[PDB]
Amino acid sequence: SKGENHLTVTWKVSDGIYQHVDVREEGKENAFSLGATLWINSEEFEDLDEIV
Amino acid sequence: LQDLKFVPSDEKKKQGCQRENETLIQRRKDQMQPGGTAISVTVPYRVVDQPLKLMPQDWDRVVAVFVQGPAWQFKG
Amino acid sequence: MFYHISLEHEILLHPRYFGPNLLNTVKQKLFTEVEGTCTGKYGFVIAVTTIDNIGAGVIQPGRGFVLYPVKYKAIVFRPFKGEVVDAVVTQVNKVGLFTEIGPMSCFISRHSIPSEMEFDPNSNPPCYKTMDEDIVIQQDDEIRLKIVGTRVDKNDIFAIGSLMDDYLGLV
Amino acid sequence: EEDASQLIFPKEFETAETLLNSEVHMLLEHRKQQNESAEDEQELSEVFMKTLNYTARFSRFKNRETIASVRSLLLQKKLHKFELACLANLCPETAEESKALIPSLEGRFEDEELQQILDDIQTKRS
Amino acid sequence: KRITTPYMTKYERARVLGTRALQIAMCAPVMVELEGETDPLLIAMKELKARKIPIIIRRYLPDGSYEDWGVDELIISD
Repeated sequence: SKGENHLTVTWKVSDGIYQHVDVREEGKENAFSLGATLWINSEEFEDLDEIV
Repeated sequence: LQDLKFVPSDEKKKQGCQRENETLIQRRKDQMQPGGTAISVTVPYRVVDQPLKLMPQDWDRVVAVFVQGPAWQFKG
Repeated sequence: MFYHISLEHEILLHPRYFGPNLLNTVKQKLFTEVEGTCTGKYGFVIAVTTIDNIGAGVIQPGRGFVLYPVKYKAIVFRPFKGEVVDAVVTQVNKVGLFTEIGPMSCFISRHSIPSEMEFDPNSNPPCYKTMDEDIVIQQDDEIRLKIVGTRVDKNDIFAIGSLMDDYLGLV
Repeated sequence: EEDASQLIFPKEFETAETLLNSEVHMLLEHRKQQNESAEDEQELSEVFMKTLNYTARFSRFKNRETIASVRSLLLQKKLHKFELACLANLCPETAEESKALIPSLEGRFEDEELQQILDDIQTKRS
Repeated sequence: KRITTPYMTKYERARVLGTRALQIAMCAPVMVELEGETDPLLIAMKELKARKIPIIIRRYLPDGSYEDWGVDELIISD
């Protein structure tokens, strides 16, 4: 919801307790497109696979 | 790498196949002596599969290298 | 009269609609496309009750649209000559009675109601009555009328009724 | 050539199965109820509204079982599916009247048997 | 119990890329990640190679019968 520049990674830490993390996207071609560089806590992640 | 045979990983996980800690082969390949008689001999080779678990002795040994593409594959 | 019939329709679906919800989107496009329509062939399609099957979508060469021949069962109101159907008188006028049978508007001309009936232009509301005032039919009254003719229009059907037979008339 | 009085209908309609006004009322109310529960911003047509309330004014039966029963007890006789519906819609009282409204019934049954059928249907009215 | 050839004819491949490209141009959802190319033909081709094109080929036989073949079922030539 943070905007077209954002995706959120939510993951299950424990049964019934989930963490929500902000992913910043940069360099988008279109609203539907992936940003070339992902960011979290100011450090960069190169692709979704790196985040996982 | 051993049977020189391509197998889709699709079936390997679908078959329930179990994992090695790393890809190091003690393979048989019969090699010809300079007088032409072939007989196999092998001593450690290590191909990278879980690189950060690697011990301090081994890391800087790369001679040839299977790449996926993204540079994050090599972090650390 | 109301009937339950199997009907078929071919709907053209724009490529942007492809994707996961595709078939439900076809179901939904069908309802909005045939419900409420009217044809001289089948009458008024009151409502689609169920969809029998969605045919295989043939992709039309040249244009991106894929057309889906879908078979469905709908409630349809078909009038016929000779029908005897209950009708609600909606408006009474110096020239016959305007009445409605379900969605079908219907008219009973002054020349097709018994000789005794005459128009009363000042009643509240105006109405038809006999010389004895025994039967008086006005707005919102229920009339059994016999359909003697019909004309088909674009998405509409209009019928002409009669009160000349032995057991027609009020209520 | 089409005239319902003599039981002549188009080939395309002959295979159709008729519905009683109460039956249609149950169907159409089910449809409107389904319209409310699974709410989506979709609208009901004028033809549907003026058919639902019209059928409500002429729904001779209200109980779901009374519709199935009048239908079953009637189809036990040898009536055409057209007579099956108009005799449940019109609910003629005297047999002479039923034959006047639906001339197809002349000679189909004896007046006393026909009167029996009509009396049965009338007792089912709610 | 199909008897036609299990390989995709050059004509089938051509008409598939042609139609699927046109659907992509009309923004029907694309089945595979665009790395960022925008020519619908290049995307349709990428789909084909990944075998994700959602089309089945209705192959008519001379007698009047037909056999539906998913694009993911038969073998691509090129």
